[PDB]
Amino acid sequence: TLKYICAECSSKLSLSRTDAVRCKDCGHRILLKARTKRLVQFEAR
Amino acid sequence: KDQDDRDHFGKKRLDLAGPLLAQLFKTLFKKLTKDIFRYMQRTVEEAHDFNMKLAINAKTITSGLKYALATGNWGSSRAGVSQVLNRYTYSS
Amino acid sequence: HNGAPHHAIEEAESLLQFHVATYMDNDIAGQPQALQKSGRPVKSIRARLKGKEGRI
Amino acid sequence: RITTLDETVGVTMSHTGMSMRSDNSNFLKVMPKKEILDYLFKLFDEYDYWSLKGLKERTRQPEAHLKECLDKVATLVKKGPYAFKYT
Amino acid sequence: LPHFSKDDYSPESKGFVENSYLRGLTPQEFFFHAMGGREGLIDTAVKTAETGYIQR
Amino acid sequence: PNLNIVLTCPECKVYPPKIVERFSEGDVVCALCGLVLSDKLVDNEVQAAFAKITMLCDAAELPKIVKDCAKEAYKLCHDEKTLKGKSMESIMAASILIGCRRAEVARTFKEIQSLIHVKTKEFGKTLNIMKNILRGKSQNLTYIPRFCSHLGLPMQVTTSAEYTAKKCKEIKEIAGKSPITIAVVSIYLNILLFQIPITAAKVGQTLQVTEGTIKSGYKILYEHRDKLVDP
DNA sequence: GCGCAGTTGTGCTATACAACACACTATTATATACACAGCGTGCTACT
DNA sequence: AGTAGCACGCTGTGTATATAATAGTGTGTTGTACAGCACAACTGCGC
Ligand SMILES: [Zn+2]
Ligand SMILES: [Zn+2]
Repeated sequence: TLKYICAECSSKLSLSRTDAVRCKDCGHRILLKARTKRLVQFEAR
Repeated sequence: KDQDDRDHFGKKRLDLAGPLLAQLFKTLFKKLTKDIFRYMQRTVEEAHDFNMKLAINAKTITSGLKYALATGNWGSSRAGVSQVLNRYTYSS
Repeated sequence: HNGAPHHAIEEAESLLQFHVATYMDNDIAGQPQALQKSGRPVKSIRARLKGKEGRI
Repeated sequence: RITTLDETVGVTMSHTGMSMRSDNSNFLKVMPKKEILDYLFKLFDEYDYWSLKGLKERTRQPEAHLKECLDKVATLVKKGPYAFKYT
Repeated sequence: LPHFSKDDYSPESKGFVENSYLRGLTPQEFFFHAMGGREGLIDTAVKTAETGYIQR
Repeated sequence: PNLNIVLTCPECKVYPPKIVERFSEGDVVCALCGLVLSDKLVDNEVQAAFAKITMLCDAAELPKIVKDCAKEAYKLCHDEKTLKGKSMESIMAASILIGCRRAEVARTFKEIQSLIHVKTKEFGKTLNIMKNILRGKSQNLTYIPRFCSHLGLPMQVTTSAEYTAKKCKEIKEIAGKSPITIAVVSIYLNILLFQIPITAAKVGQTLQVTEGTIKSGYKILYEHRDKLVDP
């Protein structure tokens, strides 16, 4: 499974496939994709 | 007296949302009413059934307005009345 | 072939003539235009040739 | 003015769509053959025009049976005020 | 403009603009100068659109 | 008759085609010798039925996906022998309820019965034959939130009701006597747990369940109050 | 019949009613359940 | 203490299965009868 976030309560979900799309603990159907864990690099230029 | 001026601004009326939606919603509601009447003729002349949900069709009005504001064509008899907002800058 | 009221014939003909007509030219003056199911007027061969951005 | 319904909005929609609630109001809810035939004939002299309904009401027999024998004695007129009645 | 009594033909009224751009313009001046500018944009669009169609 | 075109590298010939296609250059090239393979890549009954069906699903506000599943279904049945009747009212309701099922949406037999008068039992037979045809051409839970809507109940109430339905089905005992009674009773329990009044007659009316039925379900459900508690 | 002076016109503008034929649904039993709606009886409250 | 009203409980009929009987009755289908330029061409009117 893959980790997501709720729209409002910002709770961590990590719902799996074939769970459709909804938050547990509230009805918001807007799920954020929960930013990547691995490191990202920039040049200050 | 001089020839009347066509461009005198006091003689031009502007139409915002209200008058528009008035026009359009008028002709929608006429179409609705007329449809209910047709359903009554069909069921009474054919003596079948009357049930309010079948008699009233919501998407007539609903999808009608939704459509119009999507296309912005009032009819064409009018076009481009609706335009997606410019968020370029708060001034704009 | 059969069952000809001859009022139906004369109409069915006028139908054919109409289709072929708007096939070659959709915009003939005074006649009804052929409207594609979307409500847009059909683009006839003549429309394809006629204006700027036509083939020519 | 116009009044804005303030409810939880769920109840109003439930009534709108299929509600599992119906009706609750009503608007546009919409003698043997020997004596039978003899009696029917006396009606025919008594009435120059009559119906399979009037005959079935009298004879308490299906209109189909009434229509068969009547074809023999009576004839049908389908045009005029008396239309659909045997003379 | 509403700011002038009727039948006033003085050039201030009929649109002479006295002040140079460096000194700035009084409002009823400014408005006029906007009218002139608009004439200048309009005709320019017309001339351009027509002249090309001559060039063709 | 033949007419199928395949792309092959005459210089490679080693494999069948293994190539890449370049859309920007609009050309297609063998990935091996780097040769260009191609260039200049270019960029009456029914209609009446679907009309009235359209009206019905529309008045029902069902999302287009459901509408179109039912349309598809109905096309398959169509004129077939085995159907042998039903006057076009039964088929439209059947196909609808199918498209609801297949769409994972749920609608009660009563609800559709409110859009159309199908006489009931006749409807069941038609629905079963149609179901058989679909197999030949080869779940209450959803109802629980929908009902809350009708009552406008909080989210926690709804999820509580869901836990309640799963727990009740496992514990068996009356097997449910149709799902509808269980869904409504499950709610009635959950709400009575909480302070929010609907009382009883209001839910029996509103949701069209016999008051006696709700109370009867309530006694047995009350007995198992022990194991139904989520926290 | 001919000519002249209005009007038009035409491109472009970066089905209903009646009759006949064909299909059908009413009824009776049996376990099953499960359901829903009404009717009767009992209890409580008010006069 | 008596009467009326309300609530609860129990009994009856829909839902579903098969299966035969056989009507006439109802529904559907088919057949018959009745009811913005600027310049270009026609046409119309007058001589
Ligand atoms: Zn949430
Ligand atoms: Zn190659």
